Amino acid sequence: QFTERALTILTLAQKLASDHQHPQLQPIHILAAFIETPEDGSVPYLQNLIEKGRYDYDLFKKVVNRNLVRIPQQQPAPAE
Amino acid sequence: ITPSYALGKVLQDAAKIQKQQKDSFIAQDHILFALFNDSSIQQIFKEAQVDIEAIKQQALELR
Amino acid sequence: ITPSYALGKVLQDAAKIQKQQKDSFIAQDHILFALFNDSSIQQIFKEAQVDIEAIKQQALELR
Repeated sequence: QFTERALTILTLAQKLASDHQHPQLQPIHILAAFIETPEDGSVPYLQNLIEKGRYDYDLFKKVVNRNLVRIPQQQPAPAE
Repeated sequence: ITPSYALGKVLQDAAKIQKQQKDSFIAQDHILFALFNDSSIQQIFKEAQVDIEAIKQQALELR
Repeated sequence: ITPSYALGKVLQDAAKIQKQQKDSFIAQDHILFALFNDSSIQQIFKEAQVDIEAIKQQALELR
């Protein structure tokens, strides 16, 4: 199965689907799970593969946000 | 020129909120709700204020 | 079987009241305001409750 570090991300991804009241979890929610909060040790966001790979993780977060706002619905009862 | 009819409405609505909330003086927060309700930043790059659930929870959590 | 549209709407409106009051949870009074807005007693001498702003004034007396 998954350990706690992976489960945190997975949990966040599902949470994010509900934070956006969406019926399903999409890759975008997981990418959003990767970038949750500015806690350096988070390899998914700050002390990451992205910076080492010469990319801007905040710009990527803007990309993720641009994609999150394109989620077709935020209807409460349909969520989860 | 003027405070505008638009805000005569927003601020009166803020006053209605004060009554709903049992607060004798108008809170800037109540203005934020009345204000936000009128406004709507409908850009594809939306900045429109997050709706009332997030707005209210955060308002209740103030200080 | 179901709460129907009838109570679905009432409970959803009760949530709108939370936004109005800065209440973290739906209150029984929110349910009543919403209930009062939609429900009435259909009799040959049909009656309905005073509007909810007047009712809220009464709600604010409790706690």
